[PDB]
Amino acid sequence: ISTRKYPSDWEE
Amino acid sequence: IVGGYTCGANTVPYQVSLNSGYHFCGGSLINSQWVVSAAHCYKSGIQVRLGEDNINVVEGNEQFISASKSIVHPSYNSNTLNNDIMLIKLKSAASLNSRVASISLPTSCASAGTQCLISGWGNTKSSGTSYPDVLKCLKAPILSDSSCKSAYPGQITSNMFCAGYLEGGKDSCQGDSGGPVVCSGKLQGIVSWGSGCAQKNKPGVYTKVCNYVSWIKQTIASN
Ligand SMILES: [Ca+2]
Repeated sequence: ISTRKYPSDWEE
Repeated sequence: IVGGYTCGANTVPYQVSLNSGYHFCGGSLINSQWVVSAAHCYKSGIQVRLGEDNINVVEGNEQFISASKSIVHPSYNSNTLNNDIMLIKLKSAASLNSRVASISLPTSCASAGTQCLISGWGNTKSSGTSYPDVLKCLKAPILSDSSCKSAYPGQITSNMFCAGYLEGGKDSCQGDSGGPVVCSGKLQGIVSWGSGCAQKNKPGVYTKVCNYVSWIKQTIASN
């Protein structure tokens, strides 16, 4: 599962 | 969007950009005061940017409106991604016009094999990164439930569907989250997740909007 928010889900 | 094409300015007039000093997610305008996006796109202080094509240049048709309310589904789960839907209320109503227009909600769920239009400002590479200035578009089919579950064993709930191409090369990607999957002129999906982007046997996974139409209307009526 990798969400598709920019730049990434984890990066925020 | 990987493997897509340049939509053309304001050809997807329900597409919005959610902005926090940078584009981070898409969304879909469903009436003059409300946007549908993904719950995992929630953040305070969002500015909704409507009428966009080139998100880095002022072209003249933009409306920038702050979010006044954000309402994540009550049963959203950030681990499983189940119920990955959010409603954003605009501080003031958008001025609807040829470049800023609502998308209709579904009256029934869509079927496997129906070609849908997916759009956004997300990454255009399956390996590495290339972020576009202008809106990108992709035509992709809804996959069968059984193929979707085979691709992501144990992870597909009744509130998700897969769309795309099992050979790879054509998919949504980071920066597309929250944006629309439109089929037969209705909003059937919200960009949610996948393993990588545009990888073989790893199709995009989308929130199944038809399961939430009563919740959406009830939430709009009461907020
Ligand atoms: Ca612009």
